[PDB]
Amino acid sequence: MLKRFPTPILKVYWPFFVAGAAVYYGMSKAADLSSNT
Amino acid sequence: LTTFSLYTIIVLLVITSLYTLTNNNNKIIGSRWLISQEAIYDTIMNMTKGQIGGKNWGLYFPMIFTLFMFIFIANLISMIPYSFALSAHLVFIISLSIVIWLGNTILGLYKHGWVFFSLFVPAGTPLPLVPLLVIIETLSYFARAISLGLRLGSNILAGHLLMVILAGLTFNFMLINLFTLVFGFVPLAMILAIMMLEFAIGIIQGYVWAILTASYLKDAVYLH
Amino acid sequence: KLQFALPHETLYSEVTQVNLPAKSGRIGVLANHVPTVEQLLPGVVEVMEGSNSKKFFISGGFATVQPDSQLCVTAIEAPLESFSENIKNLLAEAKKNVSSSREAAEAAIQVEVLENLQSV
Amino acid sequence: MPQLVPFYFMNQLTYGFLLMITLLILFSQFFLPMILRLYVSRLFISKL
Amino acid sequence: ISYAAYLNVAAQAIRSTELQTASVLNRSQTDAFYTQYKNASEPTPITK
Amino acid sequence: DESILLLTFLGFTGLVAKYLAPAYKDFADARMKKVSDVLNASRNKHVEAVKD
Amino acid sequence: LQSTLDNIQSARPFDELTVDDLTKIKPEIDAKVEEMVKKGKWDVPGYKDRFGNLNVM
Amino acid sequence: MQLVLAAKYIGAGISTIGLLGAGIGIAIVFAALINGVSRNPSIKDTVFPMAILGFALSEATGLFCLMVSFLLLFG
Amino acid sequence: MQLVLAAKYIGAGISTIGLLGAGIGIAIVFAALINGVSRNPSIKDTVFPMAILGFALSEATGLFCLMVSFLLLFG
Amino acid sequence: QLVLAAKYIGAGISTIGLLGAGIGIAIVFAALINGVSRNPSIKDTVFPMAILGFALSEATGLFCLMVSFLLLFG
Amino acid sequence: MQLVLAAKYIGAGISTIGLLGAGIGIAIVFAALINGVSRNPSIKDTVFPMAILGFALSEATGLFCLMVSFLLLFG
Amino acid sequence: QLVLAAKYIGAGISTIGLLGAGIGIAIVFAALINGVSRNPSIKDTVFPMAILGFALSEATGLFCLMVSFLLLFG
Amino acid sequence: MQLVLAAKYIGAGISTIGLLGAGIGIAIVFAALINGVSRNPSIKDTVFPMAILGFALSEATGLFCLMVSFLLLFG
Repeated sequence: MLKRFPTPILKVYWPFFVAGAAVYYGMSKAADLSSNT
Repeated sequence: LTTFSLYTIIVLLVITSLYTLTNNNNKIIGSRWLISQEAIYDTIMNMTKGQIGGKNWGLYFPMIFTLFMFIFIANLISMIPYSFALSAHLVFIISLSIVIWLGNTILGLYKHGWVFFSLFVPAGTPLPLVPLLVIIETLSYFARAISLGLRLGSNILAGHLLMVILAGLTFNFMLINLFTLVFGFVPLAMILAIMMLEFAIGIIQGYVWAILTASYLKDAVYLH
Repeated sequence: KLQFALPHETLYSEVTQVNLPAKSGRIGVLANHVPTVEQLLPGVVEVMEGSNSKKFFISGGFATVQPDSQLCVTAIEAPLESFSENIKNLLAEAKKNVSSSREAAEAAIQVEVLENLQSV
Repeated sequence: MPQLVPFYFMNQLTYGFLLMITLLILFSQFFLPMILRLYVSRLFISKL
Repeated sequence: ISYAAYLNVAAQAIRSTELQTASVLNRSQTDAFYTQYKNASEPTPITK
Repeated sequence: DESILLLTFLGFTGLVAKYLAPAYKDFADARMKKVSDVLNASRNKHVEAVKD
Repeated sequence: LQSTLDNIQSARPFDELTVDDLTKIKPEIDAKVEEMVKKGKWDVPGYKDRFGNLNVM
Repeated sequence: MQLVLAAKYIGAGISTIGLLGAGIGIAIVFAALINGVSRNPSIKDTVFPMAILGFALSEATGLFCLMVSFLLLFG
Repeated sequence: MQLVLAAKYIGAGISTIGLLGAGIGIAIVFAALINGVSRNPSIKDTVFPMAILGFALSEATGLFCLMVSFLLLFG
Repeated sequence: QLVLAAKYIGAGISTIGLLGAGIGIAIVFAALINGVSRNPSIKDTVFPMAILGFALSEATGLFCLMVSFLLLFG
Repeated sequence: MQLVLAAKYIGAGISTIGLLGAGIGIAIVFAALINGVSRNPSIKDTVFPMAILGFALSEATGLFCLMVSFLLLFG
Repeated sequence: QLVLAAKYIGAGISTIGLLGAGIGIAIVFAALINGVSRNPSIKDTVFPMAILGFALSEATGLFCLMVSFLLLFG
Repeated sequence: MQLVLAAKYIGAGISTIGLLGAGIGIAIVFAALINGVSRNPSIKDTVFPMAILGFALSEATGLFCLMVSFLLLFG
């Protein structure tokens, strides 16, 4: 059934991915401030 | 055991089955289940060919499609009368929305320099009120940041919580004897009407998600 | 009770439903309806007497529900199925006509009529 | 509400983003071109 | 634009399906000339 | 509490089996036919050309 | 041409037929699909002008 | 606590006010249906599912108020 | 004691405000009916069921409101 | 006494509910006039509609009014 | 202290009033759609995206309001 | 404390202001749909202006909301 | 003291109510712009600057209200 067709969406979707890494770090710090429960 | 993690896996397993076990022999006439996934594909093909309609409409069609299917399936999973929060874990949906907003702002900046901010002067208008219309254009630009996530999150969470609260009341309603359950069908019918509605408001929210983040992407991709 | 007429013909006529595209949007008339005068625009029209339906493509005219339930329809020339590939050839001409240009209004109207026929 | 204040935010968010990325790649490379394959094949047969 | 000119053109445009008969074409084609007058002094007959 | 919620879901699936499973059968059927008719028509079409 | 009639006689696709057999006999199928996947397009015009377009909208 | 419990019951009543907007909303969708159908006749087959949808969506905003009301009232 | 009883009597009153909306709503559906039927008298036989549906639903928003009023009024 | 106070204040609040019905009645009568003035002869059908519309509009207010009385009197 | 908890639940009730406007708003967009469709039934496919946009955008202000309510209630 | 209670009350009252913006947005879109159904074709000119009008109607509501957060946190 | 500090915050909250009228207001001007332009196709050259004036003026009542809200909150 399935067939892999490469999608070079890496350079296309580069600003989306950049926001994700920043938020990964930022939600950690927000979590750290709340985990001092 | 992390319930949220387990139901995210369950969503993944549902989606794999929809293009495999749904499909039955790579039919050229179309498998009965797989006919659904033709129609969804086409009404979103013609929607994002409509909405952004570039030469890269389809280049952002997978992104708009996995936001469709994620919300479409996770608003079946959240509808099970014995299942745990996903979208009602608001933090995943709102975080994802803010991420998409930041990835739009960055895309607009990347593609159109610092004259990306020329987007926020809306129209030719008298020069003494040109700066005002930048302040309350930029304000509206990151209102899209939280609006997109919070719309879906609130609807799914509130619906399930409403049903559960009415179910709990009907527990104490049925703790008044069966003669009250002569003419006592109406609160059950109210939860039923809501149960029909909660799938609906999730697919409508999924469509609203995917049409609005095509419109925002129209703004971000096409400067004016 | 319909009165549908044209100069050369007094086509069809009682007439149960008439469905019209007018400067009032689209209107359906069944029995007594309010006595109005409406400018008929170029139209795709269905006329039903019972469930039997006669289908007309219409050049615009005037429509008037009369206070006596006489639906006076006056038109110039028309059926939609008799009228209907040469319309695609005429479409190329009208686009060309818009290219050159009262001539502007003519060419614009031709494009409008072409669209309207193309709809059915 | 306790359900909207865990501290397991990053635990959740990691597994959550793993499901998203999986579906994105999965759609984009696998399942989307297989639907378009049906379309193009149907048209190629339609032509033939 | 003028209403009766609008309807006229619409009828004329309608005189162009492929099955069309001469009488239709004649009902929406005329080569007449309106002999413009004044007062006596008559501006020349211009094609209607 | 949650058994009431299951009664509502059970009612929901009852409505679905009345209306939707035959409707979706009809929908699926409709598409299956349309695709098939185009395909079999096209097969006929080239055969005419062969004979010509 | 007799053989051509015979070849249509011995196969009349009309229910199913794997798209893999169609790819194997016409790798152009997979080529056009791939070029579309690469372009960021998903319109097949004849699947719209001689097949439906399944949209409620 | 007598104050806090009283505050719940008062706050519940306040949320109940919101229902007025939804009530008017339902009528507005149906008013459009009646006007449109009276004009055209025949449009109704397409339009009737849309009219139900319009009622439901207006109602849904109402239900969000209703869950806050019930959260205080019952809960 | 006094606090709970007070909260009930105040909260009931507050709830009653929501009910006004449904009253206006009902009138809007009926208005559309009259105007519509004026425009085409023979649309009436189809439209009268539809109208009653719109009325009932507008009223229904009122029923839920009034229930909450009585729950606060009479426990 | 706080409980008695709550009754009299509470009664006032409930009185607000009636306003919607008063408006409602006006809207029905306005529609009657619009329909009648446009058609003339729709009237014989429309007259039972108008009375009905009055009654239903009034009724929602009436529910408010009885709640006002119940709190007022006790 | 009791005052704080009281204020949380009272404040929750108060905020909920803001939602009513959006509930009317949704209905208004659908009313326009219904009238537009009856006056031209072929407008629908271009209009359907704009209609959905209007539903969401109208709703959004109400959900911001509701979120403040949830900040008080849950928070 | 009374001050802590007071910020919770003040935040609640400010939130109601959003109501007007929600109505506002619907009024722009209603006119958009009506205009386009009249013309079949006004939309191209109208749509940029309409998005401006929506934004502005919404913006007023956001002023209410921003006061709510300034109260609640501050 | 505590009551006065409270009254500053509370007074600000109450003040914020006036803004709602401007929210509706800007929209009525833009709606009329759309309606006018849909009637003429061509009123717009006069009407667009005229409409921007109408927006600015309608917005202003909300802004006066907002100013008072800030004076109460911060002051």
